Amino acid sequence: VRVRALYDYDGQEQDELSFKAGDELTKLGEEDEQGWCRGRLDSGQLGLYPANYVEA
Amino acid sequence: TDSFWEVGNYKRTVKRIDDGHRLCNDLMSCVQERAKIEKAYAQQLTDWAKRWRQLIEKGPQYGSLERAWGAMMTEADKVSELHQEVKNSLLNEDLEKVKNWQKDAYHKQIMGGFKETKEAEDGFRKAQKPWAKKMKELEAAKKAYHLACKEERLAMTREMNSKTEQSVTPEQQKKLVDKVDKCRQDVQKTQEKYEKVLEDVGKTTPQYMEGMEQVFEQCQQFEEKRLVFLKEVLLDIKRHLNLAENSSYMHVYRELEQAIRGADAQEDLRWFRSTSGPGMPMNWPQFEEW
Amino acid sequence: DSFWEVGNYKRTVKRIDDGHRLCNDLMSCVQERAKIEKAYAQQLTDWAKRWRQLIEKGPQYGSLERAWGAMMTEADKVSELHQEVKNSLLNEDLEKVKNWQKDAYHKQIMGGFKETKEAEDGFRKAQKPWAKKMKELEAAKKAYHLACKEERLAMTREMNSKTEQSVTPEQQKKLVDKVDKCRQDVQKTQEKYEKVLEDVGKTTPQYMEGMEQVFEQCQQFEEKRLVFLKEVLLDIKRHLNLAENSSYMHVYRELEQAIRGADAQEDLRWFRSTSGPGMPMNWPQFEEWNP
Repeated sequence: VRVRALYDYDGQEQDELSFKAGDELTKLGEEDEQGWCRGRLDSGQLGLYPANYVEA
Repeated sequence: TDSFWEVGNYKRTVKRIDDGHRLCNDLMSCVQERAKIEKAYAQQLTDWAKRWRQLIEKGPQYGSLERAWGAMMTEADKVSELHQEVKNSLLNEDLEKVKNWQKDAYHKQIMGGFKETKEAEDGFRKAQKPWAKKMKELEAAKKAYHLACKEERLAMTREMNSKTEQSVTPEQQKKLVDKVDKCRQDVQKTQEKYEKVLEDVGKTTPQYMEGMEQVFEQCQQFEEKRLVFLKEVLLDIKRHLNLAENSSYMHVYRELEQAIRGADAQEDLRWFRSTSGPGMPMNWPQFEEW
Repeated sequence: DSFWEVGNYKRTVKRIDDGHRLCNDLMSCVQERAKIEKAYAQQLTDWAKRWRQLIEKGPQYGSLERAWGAMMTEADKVSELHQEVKNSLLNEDLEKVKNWQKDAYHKQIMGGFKETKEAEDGFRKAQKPWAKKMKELEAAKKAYHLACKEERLAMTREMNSKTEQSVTPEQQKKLVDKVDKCRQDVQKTQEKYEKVLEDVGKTTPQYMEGMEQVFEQCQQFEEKRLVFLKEVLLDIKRHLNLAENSSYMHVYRELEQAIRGADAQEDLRWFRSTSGPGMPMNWPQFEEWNP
């Protein structure tokens, strides 16, 4: 499943990914209890992000 | 520090623009989940009502008590309707209202971001540029100025505990106090440069503060519009959630109390007497031949 | 067919058993409704929990966060109220039927309810004499009807070989004596039949009077129940009704106050102060060389 970034998001941790609005990621799983998803940018940063920063 | 006035720290303000859009999504989904909840209750009430009408009517309970008991299913049907209305209002009125406000306040770029977030970046960036460049200039000149101070200092110390010792040969060391001298002139040159930049910074501070304020104030006006509109939407929602805004909800239970108050034991009793009791007809004995 | 027909009181008796069953159906009905109210309350609670969290840690701040968060408190209060409806339905309304059922209907080791059995015995007794007398009336009717049938043949006999050859004078007179004895049969058994008829008519009142008493006791019992039922229906309506519950009105008074208290200018001033040009700042100045 593909995901498109709505807003800029700064990494507040080493496992917490960072990106720009417009950039696109791959969902590695479903959310957890809080709203966090496992994702992956292109070659190829892996980290957690908040799901409400993304659309279809 | 974290002061807004330090280079770069305006991003908190830029960020508040993106946050507003997200909050609209969050609210929309929030009310959306509440409509499911309301819909689910209504449906369950509707099923009970259907279930127990069938179960009651199919005997044996008769008379006005069946009627009084069955008036309850009606109250389940009526409050069910009211909660369906809460759902219809939430979805058709409140959600669409936020939805439309959104598409009009926030316009999107092919890259990714929003026109409006980008417009505050460019304003802040533009307003800070002269300032930022002068700040890099200042720090360098301070470095250069301090570098000289430290050095000339070394040349100093390297003199009292120096000359007085051995080689105080003129043919050599008079050109030595000329090292300390050369430093003197060096600290002066860099000092003057440092003070120059510091004077530049001073005279362009009002413009820096003016320009950053104009943009900040644009941002506050954008947020005020969001806050004023959201307040009106919460009010719309509270009205819709509240089944006591009008008095249809009160009439349901008034209707119900009347139905129960109408039911009479004696009527149910007298009716049994005629259809199943002594009131029934009979062909009493009489003479019978062929 | 008719209730007066020996035996047909069995539907007044059955009615007693039906009463019991009804109480049960009432409890099942109110139990299921209780469950429905608890489900809803349960979902409002989880929605309140879920969104309170997302909101409070999220990026909304100030009095708009408070106003929005107050919607989670209406959800929590409305939840608490449907739990009271549920608790009232089971702990008061349901129980009350149960207790009433316990004292009204008592099981018997012989099978069925004492109350049903007493009705049946009462009727059977009040009907005993009359049953005995319809039997006699029946028997009597029989005798008399066989008596006429035999007379018919006695005639179709007498004058049936009369002037006919196969029969004689000594023998004809016996056939006349035959039909003559049938005539008496008809009369004596007609008079008896008539007699019983009279006694039956003369005692029908006592029969009615007696059957009425037992029925009246059954009516009285059935009434007690209907009355109690009407009582329990008004109880349930009270517990169901949140339209005029004062706490329900309070929840939305409170909600509207929270919203109407949201003040955009206060939120703006705060942000200006803690995140914008209102923050303190140390402007550059001449810095002398240490150490």
